Amino acid sequence: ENEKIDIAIVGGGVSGVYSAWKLKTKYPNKKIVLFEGGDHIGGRLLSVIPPGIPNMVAELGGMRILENTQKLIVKLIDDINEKLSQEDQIELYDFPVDQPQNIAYLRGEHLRLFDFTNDPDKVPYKLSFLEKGNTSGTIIVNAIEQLVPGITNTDLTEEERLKMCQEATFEGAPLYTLGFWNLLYRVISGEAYQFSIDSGGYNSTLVNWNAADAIPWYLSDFGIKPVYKGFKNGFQQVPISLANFFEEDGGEIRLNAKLEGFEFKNNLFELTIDGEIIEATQLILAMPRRSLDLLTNTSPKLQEIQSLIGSVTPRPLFKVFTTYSSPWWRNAGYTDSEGGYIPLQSGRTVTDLPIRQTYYWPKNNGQPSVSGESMLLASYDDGSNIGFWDGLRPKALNQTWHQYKAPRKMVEELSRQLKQIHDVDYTPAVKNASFRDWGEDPFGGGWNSWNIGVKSWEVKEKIVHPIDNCSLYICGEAYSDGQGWVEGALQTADIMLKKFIAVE
Amino acid sequence: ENEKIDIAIVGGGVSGVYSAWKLKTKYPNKKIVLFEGGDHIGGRLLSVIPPGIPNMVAELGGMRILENTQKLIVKLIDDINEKLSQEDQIELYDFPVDQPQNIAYLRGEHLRLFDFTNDPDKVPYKLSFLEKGNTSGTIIVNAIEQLVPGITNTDLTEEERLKMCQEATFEGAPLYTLGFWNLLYRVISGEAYQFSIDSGGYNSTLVNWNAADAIPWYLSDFGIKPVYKGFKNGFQQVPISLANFFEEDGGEIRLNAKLEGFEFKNNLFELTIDGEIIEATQLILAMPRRSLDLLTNTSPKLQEIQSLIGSVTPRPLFKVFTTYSSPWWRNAGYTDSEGGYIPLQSGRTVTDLPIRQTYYWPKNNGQPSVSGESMLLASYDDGSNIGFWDGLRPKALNQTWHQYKAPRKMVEELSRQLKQIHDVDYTPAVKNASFRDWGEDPFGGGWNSWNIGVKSWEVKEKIVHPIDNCSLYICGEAYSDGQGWVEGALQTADIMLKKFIAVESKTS
Amino acid sequence: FKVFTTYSSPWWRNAGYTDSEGGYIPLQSGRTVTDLPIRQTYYWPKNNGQPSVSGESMLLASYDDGSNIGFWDGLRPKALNQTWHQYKAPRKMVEELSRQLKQIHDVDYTPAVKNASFRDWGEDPF
Ligand SMILES: Cc1cc2nc3c(=O)[nH]c(=O)nc-3n(C[C@H](O)[C@H](O)[C@H](O)COP(=O)(O)OP(=O)(O)OC[C@H]3O[C@@H](n4cnc5c(N)ncnc54)[C@H](O)[C@@H]3O)c2cc1C
Ligand SMILES: Cc1cc2nc3c(=O)[nH]c(=O)nc-3n(C[C@H](O)[C@H](O)[C@H](O)COP(=O)(O)OP(=O)(O)OC[C@H]3O[C@@H](n4cnc5c(N)ncnc54)[C@H](O)[C@@H]3O)c2cc1C
Repeated sequence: ENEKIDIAIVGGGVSGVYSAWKLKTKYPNKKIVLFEGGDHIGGRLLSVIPPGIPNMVAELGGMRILENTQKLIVKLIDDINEKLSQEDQIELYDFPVDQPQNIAYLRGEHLRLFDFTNDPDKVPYKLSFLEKGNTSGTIIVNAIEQLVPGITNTDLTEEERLKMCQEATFEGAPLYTLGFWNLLYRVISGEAYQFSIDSGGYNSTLVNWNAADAIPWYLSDFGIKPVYKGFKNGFQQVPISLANFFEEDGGEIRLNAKLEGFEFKNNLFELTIDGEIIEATQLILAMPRRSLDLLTNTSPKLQEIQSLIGSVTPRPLFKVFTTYSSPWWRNAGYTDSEGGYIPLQSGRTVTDLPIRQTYYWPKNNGQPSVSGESMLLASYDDGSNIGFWDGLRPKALNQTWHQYKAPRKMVEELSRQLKQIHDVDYTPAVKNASFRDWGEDPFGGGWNSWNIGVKSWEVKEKIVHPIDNCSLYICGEAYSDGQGWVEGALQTADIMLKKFIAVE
Repeated sequence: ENEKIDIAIVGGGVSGVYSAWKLKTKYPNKKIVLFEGGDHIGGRLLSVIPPGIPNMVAELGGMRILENTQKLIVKLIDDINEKLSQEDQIELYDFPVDQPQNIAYLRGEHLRLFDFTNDPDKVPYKLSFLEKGNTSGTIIVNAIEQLVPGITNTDLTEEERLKMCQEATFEGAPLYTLGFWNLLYRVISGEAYQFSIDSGGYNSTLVNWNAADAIPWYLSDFGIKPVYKGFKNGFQQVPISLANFFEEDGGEIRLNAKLEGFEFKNNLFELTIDGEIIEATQLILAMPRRSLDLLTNTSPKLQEIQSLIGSVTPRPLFKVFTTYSSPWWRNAGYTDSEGGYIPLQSGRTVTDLPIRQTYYWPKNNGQPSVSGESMLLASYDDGSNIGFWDGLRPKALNQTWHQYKAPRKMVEELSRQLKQIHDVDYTPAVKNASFRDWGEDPFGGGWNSWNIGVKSWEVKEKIVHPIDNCSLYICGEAYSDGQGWVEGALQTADIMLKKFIAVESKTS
Repeated sequence: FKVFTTYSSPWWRNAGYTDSEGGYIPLQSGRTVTDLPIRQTYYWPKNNGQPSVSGESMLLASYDDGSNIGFWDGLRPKALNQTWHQYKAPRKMVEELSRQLKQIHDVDYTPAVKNASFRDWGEDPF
């Protein structure tokens, strides 16, 4: 006879373990089990210590927060830290991106980021009278101000801008019916759009997704002077700590426990897990769209809510890290007008090559690596660039570097491109390499974007509890206002928990 | 009791109707039914007459053949024409692409195609010492010669090149394990690659697909001086005529008959179509990968051959046509050094804008439209460009223009870009517009490409009859040597038919 | 100093150019020069004087004199009456020749060197 539990939570990412923790506190007498199909808690948070670099943490998934905007993740870090020992405290460090000396290897030209404003004739993009001599940030924020006048006023919050975008029209059409790429193309040159792709480092951010959602999202990060923090001991400590709390409080976690499908019979969820049936009175799916899509053929209730599930598009992201006996990139700085050497050593170098983005990985205190065993985020790339790298394939953390080891041919092509980007013919050998392709099942993407014609403000409220008189719940980054962020996952966990507590 | 037939053929594209025609001739006493889920025969061949232009045919799908290379489609046109009346004959016309006066609007600069070889300083790409002053064709063919020495020798056929690629290695690795984009990146600059994307008109052709398959495929079209023919009365006449022949010969066609799934029980195929079960002793799926993927959840036999089905990737293609009261583009030609005017009027203009490719649509005799109601293939685009157009959405032929009508906002953005491309502030209003997005189910793509690490020469022979002692057959463009072509669909139909005739009993 | 290298194909022929009428002019006979230590590279003729246009082919990779010889030297660790193998070139010398040949011909990839031989005529007793 079948195992019977009160609350089944499927998905061991941050929203799943956060939800488990909250629900066990709210309902201490309920039998709550969280099921993860993979071999570890964390989902798209994957923190690994590089071999030979005990004071670094490579972030194959999520790596930083906007501490000034993202109140939920900042508050959760405090909620975790008030329970952890002094030894275990989560500590943040300042996370650099655009230092002026960093390289932009664009259309075969070696630029420094300061060339974008200081030497427009050198920038090999035919930018217009208004665009010329500006960063991608400046060009896109100004484009957004032309499209939604008043939106870039710095006195407004993300929430006030999201509201303005919900009521805004463009040539008589509601913003939620229009595409971000379509609208940007009305106000910037094709060359400004390509410059913004290339030098901004991302293909997926400027795609034709929902303009009403894209505009406030863009303004709060990639626009107005984004300020970031990283995690001394890895972002993944957040979900690992919440899992630990849930288990201390009498919750149960099952790893290697894939939900294969579920039926709703006799006012119960019948979950098929490892060819066994488990009965639960409530089911919470803490998982993105692709994870819901994979369950749909064996889960009749998901077949009833296709238009809700289909309201976002998964956006693959790819990261690969490489390590070296020395930070050889530091030799690709320059000599200033007073004869002082300016080292290349922190933040991001960009390129239109498939590498797209290279980070000089900081020490766990935020300081640059100036000597000894050092690390690149060799490539952080999206869009059509992922196919290039894919074709070359043949307290405590809970995953090792070795479990994500990169294949040799992929590493050799990375080494070739890093050399062309930095304009050197010799670099010390790669010692270690790891990678993650977040386009892979069950994730479908690193982030998920609202589709054109969707009203996010309706879908996000509906999909947390999508069928009336049915104890089915959904949470995570995918159907949030904070897409591409842990903040988004916590936002929808909070909306879902509020509904769950009102109903059950 | 369930309806019982001998041969079920599912898919009313070229390979399906060709297979139906051949099999009914071979087995006149068998009950052969062809099922098409859509409302018409043709699949990715969709020919429509524009309103106001009775002497034109817009090709929303396939539009031309390489008459010198593609012996199967040339022979099929003869096989069709030897049965058609003089009135109905299929007639071909010469189909232009690169005229030297045509525009390349690249990185904000207005070029003519002759600038690529005549004025390299004007071409806004930082091409290397060896690349500079050349077309994309020249750069990529030379890259391919560096990668597989001897392959571009003009004495070789596509078949001899495919063989060389099967035995070739690159740095000790078999070619079939390597990616086309990865290898091109070893021999051309990033700027030459982007120049080849932009000016060559296509994103999907230069993706990281199987190098062993991509190289000979590239050489036979986009490389060595590609020469093309169009169809006076539409490519779609080919599958329509074969359907007609099949029915005259006693074959049956059911339209609006979507196969929902099939089971194999008691040595029969049980086909679920419109909530009815039909029994068939042989089942032929004349349909691409995505169509097989959509059947897989309700078809246990397809679940057994996932690695075969998964051996290609669908490649979306998008086309939208616009019409005007006059061919306004002809005013965007130039005055030669002797004061003669050179009109812009035939072949293709290219851009890095989302339009990507614009064709000055020929009359049904191949001649340019020089006055009166005229047509563009306004945009023929692929890769990330399709998302841009998609987000703006809110003898006889057998489909109308109006069934594919384009929405206003899509048309207004096309008009904006056409104006920027041609460097004009005014054009006469669009009268009519039609489009097709071939990324949509059940097609998944306009073409399908062999994946890296696949041995095409094994999969193409295996997948036509993928389970031993099981009368399941597959044909079409998707698992062919001629991907992106009617030729490929006929190639695998012929491989499939040969296997079918060797294996199967001729009885009822 | 002379050093010869062989390849499965005459890859240099791909470093010609397209003339003003669209005809390809192959790089395939005589000498390419440089101020790099290679100094002189010959596209080695067949025994009838005709260029090698396909199959196993050979460069006089470097024919160099003066201070250039020290650069190559520091990388060291009918019938005819001597064999190629008796003058075999060491790997590190060959890898540096390959690097320079690539920079000279403006290519990032060439098929691997199959065989290499050299002679330094500054040596005793000459
Ligand atoms: C490359 C990358 C960079 C990012 N950068 C940042 C950043 O810097 N800062 C930031 O804040 N955010 C970032 N993010 C986003 C952040 O990582 C995510 O938004 C968040 O981690 C997702 O949490 P979630 O609760 O939605 O679920 P997920 O993390 O998606 O977890 C869902 C879980 O459900 C499981 N599952 C699915 N189906 C089943 C099933 N049938 N049975 C059992 N288990 C199942 C999966 O195995 C998975 O573990 C990044 C993401 C990626 C990929
Ligand atoms: C934009 C575009 C441009 C092209 N250009 C050219 C060119 O110039 N020249 C050229 O030679 N080729 C060209 N091609 C390719 C050519 O059109 C195709 O390769 C060829 O027509 C495909 O034939 P097929 O037999 O594989 O089937 P398809 O045409 O793919 O037809 C398959 C059929 O199966 C049906 N089907 C699928 N699932 C089911 C089901 N469950 N039940 C019932 N029916 C089902 C579909 O409705 C469809 O009609 C082009 C393609 C496109 C899209």
